[PDB]
Amino acid sequence: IDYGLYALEILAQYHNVSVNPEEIKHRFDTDGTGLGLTSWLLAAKSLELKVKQVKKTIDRLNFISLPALVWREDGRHFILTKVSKEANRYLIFDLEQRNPRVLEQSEFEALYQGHIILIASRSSVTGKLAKFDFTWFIPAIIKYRKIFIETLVVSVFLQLFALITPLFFQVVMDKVLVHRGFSTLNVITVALSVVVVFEIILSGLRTYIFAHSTSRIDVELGAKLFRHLLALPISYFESRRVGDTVARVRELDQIRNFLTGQALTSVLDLLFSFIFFAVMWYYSPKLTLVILFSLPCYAAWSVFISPILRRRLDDKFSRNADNQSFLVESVTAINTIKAMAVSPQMTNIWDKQLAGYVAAGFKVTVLATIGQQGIQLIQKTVMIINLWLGAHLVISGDLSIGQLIAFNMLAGQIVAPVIRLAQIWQDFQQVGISVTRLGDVLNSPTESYHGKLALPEINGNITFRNIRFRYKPDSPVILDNINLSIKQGEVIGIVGRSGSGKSTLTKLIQRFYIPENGQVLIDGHDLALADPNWLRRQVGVVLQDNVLLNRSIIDNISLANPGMSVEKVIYAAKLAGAHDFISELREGYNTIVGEQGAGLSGGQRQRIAIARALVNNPKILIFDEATSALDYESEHIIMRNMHKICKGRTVIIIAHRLSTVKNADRIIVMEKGKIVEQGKHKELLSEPESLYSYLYQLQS
Amino acid sequence: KFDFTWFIPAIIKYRKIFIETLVVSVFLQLFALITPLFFQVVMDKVLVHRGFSTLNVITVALSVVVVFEIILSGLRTYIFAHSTSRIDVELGAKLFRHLLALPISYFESRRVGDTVARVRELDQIRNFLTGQALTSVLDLLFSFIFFAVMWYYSPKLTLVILFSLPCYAAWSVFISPILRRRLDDKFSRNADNQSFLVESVTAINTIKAMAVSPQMTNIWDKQLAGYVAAGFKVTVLATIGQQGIQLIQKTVMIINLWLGAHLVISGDLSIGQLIAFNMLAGQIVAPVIRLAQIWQDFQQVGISVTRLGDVLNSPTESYHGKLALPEINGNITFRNIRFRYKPDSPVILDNINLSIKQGEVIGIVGRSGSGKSTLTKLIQRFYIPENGQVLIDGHDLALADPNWLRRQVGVVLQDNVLLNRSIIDNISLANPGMSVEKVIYAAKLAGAHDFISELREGYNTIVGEQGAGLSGGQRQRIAIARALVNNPKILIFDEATSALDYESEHIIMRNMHKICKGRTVIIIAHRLSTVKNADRIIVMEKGKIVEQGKHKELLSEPESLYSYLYQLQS
Amino acid sequence: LDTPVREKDENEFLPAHLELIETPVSRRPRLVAYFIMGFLVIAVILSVL
Amino acid sequence: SEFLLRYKLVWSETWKIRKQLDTPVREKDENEFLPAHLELIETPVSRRPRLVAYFIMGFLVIAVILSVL
Repeated sequence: IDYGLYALEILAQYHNVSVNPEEIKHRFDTDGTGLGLTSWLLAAKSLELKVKQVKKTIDRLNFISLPALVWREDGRHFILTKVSKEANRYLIFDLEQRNPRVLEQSEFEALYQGHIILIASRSSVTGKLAKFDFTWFIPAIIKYRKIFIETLVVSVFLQLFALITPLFFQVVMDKVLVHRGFSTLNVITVALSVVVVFEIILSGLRTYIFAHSTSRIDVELGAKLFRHLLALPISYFESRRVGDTVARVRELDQIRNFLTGQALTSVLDLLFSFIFFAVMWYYSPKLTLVILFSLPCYAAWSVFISPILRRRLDDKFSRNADNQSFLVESVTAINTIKAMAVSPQMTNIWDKQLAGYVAAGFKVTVLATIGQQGIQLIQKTVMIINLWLGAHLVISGDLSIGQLIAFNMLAGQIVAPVIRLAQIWQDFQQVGISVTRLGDVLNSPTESYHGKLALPEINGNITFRNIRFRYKPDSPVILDNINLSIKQGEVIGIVGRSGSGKSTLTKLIQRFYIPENGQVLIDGHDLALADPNWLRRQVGVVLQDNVLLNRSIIDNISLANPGMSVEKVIYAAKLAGAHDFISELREGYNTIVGEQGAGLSGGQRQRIAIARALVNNPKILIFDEATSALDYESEHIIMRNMHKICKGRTVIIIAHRLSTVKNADRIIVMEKGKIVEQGKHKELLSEPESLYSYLYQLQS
Repeated sequence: KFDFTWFIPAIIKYRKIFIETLVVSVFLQLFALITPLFFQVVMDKVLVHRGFSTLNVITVALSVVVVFEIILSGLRTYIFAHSTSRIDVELGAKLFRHLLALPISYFESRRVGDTVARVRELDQIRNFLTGQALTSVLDLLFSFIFFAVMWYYSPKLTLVILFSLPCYAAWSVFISPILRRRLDDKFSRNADNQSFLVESVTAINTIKAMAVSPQMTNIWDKQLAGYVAAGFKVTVLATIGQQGIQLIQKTVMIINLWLGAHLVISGDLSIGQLIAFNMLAGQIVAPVIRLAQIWQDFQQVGISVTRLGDVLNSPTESYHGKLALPEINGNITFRNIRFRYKPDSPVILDNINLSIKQGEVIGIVGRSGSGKSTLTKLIQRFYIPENGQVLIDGHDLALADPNWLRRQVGVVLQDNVLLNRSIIDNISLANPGMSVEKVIYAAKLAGAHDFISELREGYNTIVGEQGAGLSGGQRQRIAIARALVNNPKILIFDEATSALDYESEHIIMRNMHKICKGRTVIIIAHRLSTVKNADRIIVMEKGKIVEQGKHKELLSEPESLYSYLYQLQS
Repeated sequence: LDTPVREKDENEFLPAHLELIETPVSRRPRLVAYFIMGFLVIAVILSVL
Repeated sequence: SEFLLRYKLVWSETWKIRKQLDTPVREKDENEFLPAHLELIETPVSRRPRLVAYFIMGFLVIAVILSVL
């Protein structure tokens, strides 16, 4: 018995929030075998609570706000409440005995190890979703603000050392060579040595710390991106290609590559270069005005060049996404490519796409080179002007040779970050586009559910109320006015011709299809408002394709709960009539099936999927033409076991052959999206003019 | 073997432009050398003696020298990138042509993400080639002119720089292999992450139909954490290398300052000469600094080349070019074929002997595990028999062109995979420039026109995925139309009617005489009602022929297993 | 220096831990102060000598 | 070392077979209308930048030779 879940339930009851233990276990107990401390804290944070584990002495135990949870290494936690003074007694809540009990000082000291969890109710009252832009990083900067202040301090100090080191050259030129010097030269040498070594150490530390923090920020962004991607509707994926979304996701790797680089440090160095300007103006304002006028030239050149580079990199990303889509589709469907002789066509398409991609990349490279050359031209022109003016100043007066050398080195240190940034212009614009692509993925609405309440478990009461459905916004109506009501524990057979609309009921019970008019109800709850995971985790559906994952047999069968026992897996495999073939294999239940079940036949993975659906305890079980892809002497075992599979469940069987639903409580016949007949088997076969009788005679 | 000798013929083929780039590089080095001489002249003969006209001459010469140097550097970069783009295009074309020719066992034993990442290593190589990494190497290599000028100025400081260079070499040698190992680990993690992402996006229907978001999210979290940790390790090593380079640069700068001060104090060296020497020493080191911040690019292009070699060094099931063997007449025969899935797996077929004549509609039946499903994958040279020979029109299939054979033969399977294109783009996959009337006729033959009629977009309807957006029967009819729209001499139906209802199957069976006209058709199905109208029905049991003949010829005798199967089916 | 990525290094970037940890601190919290004070004391002892 | 010997052996082997790797010379319009990849592979560098670079290099050479004498 998991006691952390019970403790969370009790503490949520205390703080006036409703918690469903099954939903919390589904979300935060992915691998079974209990919750664990980290997942327990995450689950508590999910319920809009404020929790944190603290080290609290028994003496300090009197000043905390109870109730609080005492987390032990072994799963024997207990909730502490009402620490009583004047009697040194503790009114714990025993999670095993499920009732409060009164303890004294001694046994509490024996039972308390030094760690307690403090629980507070902090429910945020705010409903809104913000558009994903560059502003998403502002809360990240706020959260990681200690590190960034540290790096700002380090940058200021680095600028201080970089200001110091010109001055020693100036002093050498103006005193060591002018008069003489050997005593001062050694002092300057040792001071320069210590300055350069400490500058190197500080730069290394700054890079290390900044890279660490930006890596953590990127990890957070990636986690959020994957959560949102998995929370998206199926209509999002049905209208796209795999390669498009894959490329959108690898833009995250692009962002991570940018963040852990020299771009932001170079920007910091550029913004902290006004320290040098004070000394530059102190030397000669006539020379410093040149730099002050040169900076707007750099800004104007960058502003002029940037949008063209952005457009070119947009085209480059379009070609890259097309290449990724084509490559993924070609490798995924390599069996079809090889079975036919469509290799020349695929190579022609690849050659066209590759040529386009290389042309776009070359255009981007050309513009980057042009921008770099322009910035170099501006820098060199400024250097020439300063050389001429400094020559006049030194010949005339008010300037020395050492002062001129120091000013030249200071101007070089001013301009070096600009050159370093210009070398990575492509990265800047590529990140500007990566953020937009990640927004394109992240600005799509997820599967919406207004109800934040935790609905209870499902009884098999399904109700269709005036259901009207279309595949597309203007396609022909599939279901006109479907009205239906299915009670708990009832086996329902649904038959009809192909195109009658009986194939859309399975994806309507699940929230994959959105009815144009009407509402589908489970236990009287509208599915347009319920949390999709709650509905999906309690409904078992066996389709006609049934694709698997590239894992072993037992990992695919027990995918929904890896922590369950093997014996139940064997029982489920026996029910589906698949244990035998799995055993005939050399590795048995450890055989890897390959991509999409490549190592198994169609019927084999059909039976594997039947077992996978049966391994849990589905409140509602749907068979959407499951046994049609199977053969004889395998469907017979399926029926003999289905005699007891339907026990305690609401089972819906949608089949083409009328012999499959012969043993159902009701048989619902559909024709062109309307229910024409319903009843038992013989009650429907009594009328020879009915559609059911016609189909039965036709197939027989 | 494709490791690095592949680029040598590409370099030599474009030698006449690479030599020009080398000459432009040496001229850029001369242009760079010009300017410190002008500073030395200004410092020694303008600030000291007199005059402003010589200063004006120096300034006006320097302006045009700088402009010409900038233009020449831009032109050299453009020409080098233009020359390397052709090399990377050639590499990409060759890589994909090799990839499509690989055997199916290569793809069956790996994941999609592995191959996808190994091909994005091509993009990594392209970014390395079309960049400013080899130009910096050229600048570093062509710096001996600076060394000659510096040795003319002063031998001691030139010796100091000459001894500083091996420090850079040794530091690079010491700090390179560990960075390469860390980037190997990072690439392995990246390949795993890409494979997981592709697998999860491809099967999103099952991820969302079930409720395993938390499992997928946990796996993604762990993989992302590992990948970012590896990236951080690589970044730390790169930063250590850059700081190590900076330490040597500044140490030799300080030593040069001290020695130059002592030199100028003792005569035999002017101040302008020292300034010019310092600028030349900085210009020598600048390529090293600019190359030390793209260290990961060098190691990553090495690793990308290694992975491209991993893809390109595997043997190909490419071609058998001998006399261009003519077309196929539908004559298939088997001679003592036995087949094993793996060398350590139970045998399926033992002594299957068969012979099918042209224009003969033959049906093959049996139970699960009978081994009838492997004949279609044996006719195409996908499965290689343990011993024996499969003969089509008298010619062995083990020595023929695989593409020719698989083009002459059309196969419809129990489940078929389309592409994410329109219906007409899937039907006419083998010939996209083909007339639409042929596509419509083929679709009408398979009965696929009727269900397309209720589609708003028509034949332009995009199949959402491999088969998403269409039902099983619709996909089967589309696959039948795709097989029939060509002119295949041999048609194989490998349970190609399981997903169809009674009406669609009846419509297809009414057109069977138009489908089988002039072709050798082999029908394989579990149900016995599909091969009823066949010219010959064959029963298989555990990889052996137990019965053959017409349906009645077999249905008349209850002693046969065919009668038992028909009784069970009814 | 060339040790592979271990679980200790991997747990530092686990998104669950980053979600739980509020107001994070740098891995090297006091090194900058130590180095800056070292620089200051070395400078002050060099100035008097 | 040893690897450099192998690289030099390969370079010499493929440099003796030189004059066969070169593609035929073609006009610009004929280069333009080729398969998509082949017209990147076989299109040489434009003539204008080559003349600009040659003019700059010759200007430098002329300036040096006139200034020295």
